[PDB]
Amino acid sequence: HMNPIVVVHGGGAGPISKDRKERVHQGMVRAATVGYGILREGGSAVDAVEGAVVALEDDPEFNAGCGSVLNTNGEVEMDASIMDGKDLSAGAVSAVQCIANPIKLARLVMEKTPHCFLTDQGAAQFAAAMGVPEIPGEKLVTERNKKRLEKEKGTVGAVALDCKGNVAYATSTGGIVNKMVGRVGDSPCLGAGGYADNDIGAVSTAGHGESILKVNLARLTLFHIEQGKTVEEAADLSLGYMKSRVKGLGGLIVVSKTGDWVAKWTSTSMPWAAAKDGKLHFGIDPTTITDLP
Amino acid sequence: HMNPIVVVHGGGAGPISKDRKERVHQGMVRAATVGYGILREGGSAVDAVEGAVVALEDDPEFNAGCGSVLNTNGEVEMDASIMDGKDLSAGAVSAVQCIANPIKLARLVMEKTPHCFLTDQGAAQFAAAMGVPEIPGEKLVTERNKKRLEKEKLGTVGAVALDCKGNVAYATSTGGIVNKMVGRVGDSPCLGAGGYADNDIGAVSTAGHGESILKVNLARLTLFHIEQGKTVEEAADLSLGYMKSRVKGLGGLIVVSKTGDWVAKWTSTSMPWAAAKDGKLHFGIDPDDTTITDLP
Ligand code: NA
Ligand code: NA
Ligand code: NA
Ligand code: NA
Repeated sequence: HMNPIVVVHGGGAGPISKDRKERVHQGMVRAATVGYGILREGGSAVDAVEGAVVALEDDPEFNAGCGSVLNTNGEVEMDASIMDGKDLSAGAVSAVQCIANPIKLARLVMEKTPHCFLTDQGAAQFAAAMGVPEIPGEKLVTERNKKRLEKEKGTVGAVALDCKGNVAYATSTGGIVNKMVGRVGDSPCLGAGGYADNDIGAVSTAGHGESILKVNLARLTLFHIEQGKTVEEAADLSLGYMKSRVKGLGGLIVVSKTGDWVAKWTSTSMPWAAAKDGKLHFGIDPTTITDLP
Repeated sequence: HMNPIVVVHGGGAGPISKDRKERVHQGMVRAATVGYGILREGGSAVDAVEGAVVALEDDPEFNAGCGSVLNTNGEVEMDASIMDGKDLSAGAVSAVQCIANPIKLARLVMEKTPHCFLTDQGAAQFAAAMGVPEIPGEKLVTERNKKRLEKEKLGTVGAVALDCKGNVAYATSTGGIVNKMVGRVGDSPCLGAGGYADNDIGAVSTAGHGESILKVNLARLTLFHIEQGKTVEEAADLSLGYMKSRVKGLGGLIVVSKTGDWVAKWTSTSMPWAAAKDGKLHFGIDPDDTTITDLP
């Protein structure tokens, strides 16, 4: 049976402060530890990517759940998706509010409806049927995010391969700062924000949402592998095309069916981390290979 | 410069009794002929697919705009998207209510905003801001679909086009499926799934079970194949082939390559479709019941 792997990513975004890397690092390391621990007891791929995306949602440092950017009204609106590479089962929520873990809600859509995607008010309806807690907007808005906005006036993801050779992906975000109300970016859109398939691999993406959607980056990446490119070569084709075709920047993380993995990005910085073989590989900048504490 | 062409379709579901067949064939002819009228008259492939689908939305016999299927909670929530192959420029909307024409809001999303996709409350407010009229919910509603939602206690409309300047586009629009959960979103607004447009390959607009079409990203898979060497019909067959086996989904698509070539195919029992090219109307519902007239 396969040796399991988890890869995580924060945003494929701008350059970070020298002091705050410390802080961002430990965010990647932590969510990846939650993912690799899960695989380390025969959790499934969906378990790992969800608990890993769960970690970063909870973390007010990352642009997802608590920590989400604000829309044009000072308000957090959230998208996410999760996908099962064996049978292509999937779940996604878009433009949801007053909840803590949009990724946990995306799994609930997937596991307990015959639908794959719920939006806005029907998505709240679904959450409360599932007895998901309402929290105050305040509890998701950093003092920080209000400043990022008023000047103008991040994504998190995970891929894993488990003990049985299943792949999966999770991606969650608060979107782009100042976005129109009800703007949906790539995150809850299969093939854009992520894709996962046992006959190929899994991908979660980050960066400019409209650009990712337009070139179908996640599924695109995996086409290149399907043609026998390396996971390195594949991700260099998709992001390079995204740049030359739509002037969009981003980054991505991928695991192929046989367990090869990479983080590549064309933006300034894509914070990432990976666990495989009791060893952890951490970076923010264009990499520590280190024991699993 | 190329010979312009539009292809239009309706839902990809089951058997259709002869009495409904006629108005459906009727409406598909208005759609093909409206879109073509724009292409003949110098217009863009984006303009032209916007054309074919507004006719399909305003026409009651098709699950998009007027005559959209009802969600579990007796309301209309509509999905639409539109793409320009020129630059891959796109606009989209999900869970829109109480407007006549979702595809127009979608194009307004491609042109008037920095985004490609708005939904529900957000999409309603942009529609206020662009001067989209706020039309009472019940006029979208129809007895056929009232009967149907009652009995439950499915349709999509689309077009692709090639223009006389070489450019390609698709538009897709839907009400979803019968007794869907509130705020359910299917394939029809998701680029790569409910449709894909790329001047360097061609354009495709899908029909059928939204959830499957999303799982396999049906429209972009037909294109990958057309890139690889496959003819439009082989690519149709194979992508359509894979949704059936891998995820046990049925549906359809229309496609039109950057070379002039077009096809319409389905794995559902039926799919109302018409193409217009070189001064003729093509149409059909069930496999090779092909009839061609001359289009004035
Ligand atoms: Na967070
Ligand atoms: Na990002
Ligand atoms: Na209609
Ligand atoms: Na349909």
